Amino acid sequence: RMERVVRERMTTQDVEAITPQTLINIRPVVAAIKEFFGTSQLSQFMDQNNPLSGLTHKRRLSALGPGGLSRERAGLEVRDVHPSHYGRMCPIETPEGP
Amino acid sequence: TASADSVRAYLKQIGKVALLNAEEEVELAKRIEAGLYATQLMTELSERGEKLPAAQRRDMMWICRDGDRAKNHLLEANLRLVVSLAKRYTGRGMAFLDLIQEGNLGLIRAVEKFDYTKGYKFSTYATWWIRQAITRAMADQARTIRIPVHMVEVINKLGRIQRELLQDLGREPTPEELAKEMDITPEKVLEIQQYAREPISLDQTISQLGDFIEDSEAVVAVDAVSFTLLQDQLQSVLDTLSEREAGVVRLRFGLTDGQPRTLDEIGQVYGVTRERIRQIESKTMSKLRHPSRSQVLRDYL
Amino acid sequence: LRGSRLGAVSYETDRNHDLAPRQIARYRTDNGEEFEVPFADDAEIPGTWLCRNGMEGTLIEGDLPEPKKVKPPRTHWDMLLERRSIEELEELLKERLELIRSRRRG
Amino acid sequence: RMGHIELAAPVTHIWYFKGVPSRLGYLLDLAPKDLEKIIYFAAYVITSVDEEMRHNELSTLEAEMAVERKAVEDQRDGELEARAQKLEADLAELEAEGAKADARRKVRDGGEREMRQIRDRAQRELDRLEDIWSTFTKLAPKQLIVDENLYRELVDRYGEYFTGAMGAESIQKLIENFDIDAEAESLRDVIRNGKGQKKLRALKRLKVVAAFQQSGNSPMGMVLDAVPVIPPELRPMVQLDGGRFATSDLNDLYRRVINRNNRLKRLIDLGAPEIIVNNEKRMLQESVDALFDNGRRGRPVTGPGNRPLKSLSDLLKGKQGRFRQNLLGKRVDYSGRSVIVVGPQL
Amino acid sequence: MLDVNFFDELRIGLATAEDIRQWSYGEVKKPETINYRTLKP
DNA sequence: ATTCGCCGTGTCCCTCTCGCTCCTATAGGTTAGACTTTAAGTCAATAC
RNA sequence: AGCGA
DNA sequence: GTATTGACTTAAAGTCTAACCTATAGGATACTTACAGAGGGACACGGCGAAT
Repeated sequence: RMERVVRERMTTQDVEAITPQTLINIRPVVAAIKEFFGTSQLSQFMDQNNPLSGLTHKRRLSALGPGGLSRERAGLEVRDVHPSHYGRMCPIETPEGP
Repeated sequence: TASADSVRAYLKQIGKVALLNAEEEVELAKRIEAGLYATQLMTELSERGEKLPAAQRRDMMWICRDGDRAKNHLLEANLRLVVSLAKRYTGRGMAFLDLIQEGNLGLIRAVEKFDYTKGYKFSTYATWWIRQAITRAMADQARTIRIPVHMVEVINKLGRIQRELLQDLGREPTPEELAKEMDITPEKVLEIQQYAREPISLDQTISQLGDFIEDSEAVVAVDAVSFTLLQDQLQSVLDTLSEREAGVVRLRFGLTDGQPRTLDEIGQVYGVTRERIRQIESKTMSKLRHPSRSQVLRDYL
Repeated sequence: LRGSRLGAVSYETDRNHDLAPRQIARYRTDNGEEFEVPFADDAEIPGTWLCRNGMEGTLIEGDLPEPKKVKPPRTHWDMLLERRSIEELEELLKERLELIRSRRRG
Repeated sequence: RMGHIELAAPVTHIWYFKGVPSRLGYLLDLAPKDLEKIIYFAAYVITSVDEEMRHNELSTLEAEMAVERKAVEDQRDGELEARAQKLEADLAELEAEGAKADARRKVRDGGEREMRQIRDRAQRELDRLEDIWSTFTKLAPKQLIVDENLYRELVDRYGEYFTGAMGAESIQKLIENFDIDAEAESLRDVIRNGKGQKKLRALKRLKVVAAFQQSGNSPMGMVLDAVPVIPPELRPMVQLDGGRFATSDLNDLYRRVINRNNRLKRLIDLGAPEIIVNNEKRMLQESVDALFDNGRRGRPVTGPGNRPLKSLSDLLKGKQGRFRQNLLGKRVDYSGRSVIVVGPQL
Repeated sequence: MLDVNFFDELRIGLATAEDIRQWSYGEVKKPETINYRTLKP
């Protein structure tokens, strides 16, 4: 987004008069970072009711996300335990809900 | 094809008629002005005027219809100018088509009020008229709440100043900063921020906010029956006292019809003087302040 | 998270015992339609009223205080006359008149 | 309490136009693909015909066409004579000097090819004239007309004989001039005697036709003149604590219709060209269709964040309609809940 | 409009312009909702 | 080439419950703000 | 958006 | 206890000026085509082949 704005004004602005200070816009970059960290289903609230939960909410693998399979498309097919999970993803722990 | 795009359909439509030049524009302007004067003269001559000679009536009516023709031809000519201008603003307004139509309204104003003797291409005057009309309509029809033009302009100036200061400094400035920059007061700046607020949508995803909107102004569901019993108790207490005193209090405080009667009216309806009734009122209220008449009412606050 | 409206609860249920004495007025529209609006004893009846249909309606009793038209809208005639002159526009009319003449009969 | 908006131009209802099967399509026996072109001001429709006046001005205008084509042939034999004189000039300037045997006749071929393409021009324009005459001869009512130029020529040379209009008012006129009874009995005859696709279509249409005939329902209500407005508490703007107002997403649609209607009213009062007025009527149509069902025809009308708006239809359709949200259950007063434990001594 | 448990039929029907403008109590003709400053309709 | 009988493909409504956390210039309307007037409420004394 | 049965 | 008169202050209007918002009109070089940036059942709109 920043780049599109930059290249847009890179023609309109007069030459021999401009500088990266006058060219760059950081508003969309900071907005993108803020909109990620707040209000994104991966920037989850720290679930720390006990130290173990504090640890385990980290190291957690979530297959649902943006660029990911929501429960609508995340059917049974991907919910099984392929034999490649051994040593790479525990077969036991997983939320009992949907 | 799925040709349901009125945008592209309208562009294809307006692509039919050819663009014009300066001498053609002068010809059209002369024709429209002559047609207007012709219609005016024919109206004047129709009212207590003169029996228009058949040939003269004929060719002046021709002049009228031809002036309307030329007006329409010019509007068709500059529709493309309208769209080309409207492109810049879109992004912050309503449907593009609305802006195009406001531009057309500005065009009909311009062609109504153009002068050719100054020897200029019509494009510039058309442009200014168009932009004025578009901005006016956008402002009037921008938000669900209406924000008149001068306050719109100061809002836009505040926004531009804040945005350029964000670009330069990098931080969002302060209300006092914008007050000093715009030569206005910080309280005025706060008011402009306040009126700048745009309504949120009751419809959203979270579910809709409309779910959790408590009705703070609504039936309390307890104070209703509470006031019913209150009124019952007041009628009882007033019956405990003298009938004259009770009626005087009822008229003084509007308990019988909701219309608060004052000392002169009550003295008139009782055939006595207002000071008499004031003595009555003072003695009755003193009687009421005596706790035995107030133990059953104290808890009602 | 809550909200309110600019309204009056006015906990009063209803009272059919005493109604502020009121007659009823009627303002016929422009197309033979009548839309009664009640008015109180102390009410000052209008000469004409915005009826239920929407258009302006006049009271059945014949009064007619003066429709009193307002300034004509700014007509293209207005913005032409305020910047030109009758003789000049007449000259233009003659120019186009003789133009169509010479076009027609040569 | 409800409101209403008087529309400066009647507008067709969307459900009975777009929802397949098209109810107007079956009532007027019109294809949806060609009815969209009508009600969206893309094509004209003939809504009447006077076969007697066409039948005698047929002779008169065939004489006129003979005159016109004889003038065309005057132009064409003017071309013949002019190119013949130029070709004899080519003779006098190619066979009168020292030149090459073929280069002297390259101008011959050039002139002959000029005449070939010129008679192609004359033939194609004459064919256009024959086509338009045949169209006038075989024109009928309740009929579609595309090619704006063709329609304009048709009206301004045959302005009588028919009412050719464009859009919702033309559809209104067609419904006005429509005997349901005789048409229904015709469909009854067709299902009495026909077979195959014809009888099948007769059944599909006779369905709605007899549906309208049996009741006291006039089909005038299919096209609309006064659009009602929902009571405001059902589309409230409730303020949140802090001045952040909360509209109901129908207020913007009701606006759109009001602004476009007022713009149309001012345009017609002022006097505007056909292009602008018809465009305005098209925008009014689209605004009403969005109001009734956004996202049905064409691109859904978006809001901020490119979110589609919630029209009236969306208040009933799907899982989130009224038929479910407050009819699949309600929260109830005088209630409670808690975790349970075993009560063996009870 | 307002009645008691008397119910035998719920008849839907295609509405007509006369029915609409007989339903309504007024003719809204301005695209405004609330005064921005005093917050009144 | 139209009829009638088959296939074939494209576009659309629906799927458990319950809980918790840009500017200028005119003219008119509005309100606002303070000065002034008046009905109004009070207090002191009093006679019956 | 997250969670319990 | 009940009903009065004569100061003495007080809230509710009434008014005058006014002053400050608010709606409307206009701006006269040249200025001429938006954007794009699941699955399942079911029905209806349409391929492929024999018959007249």
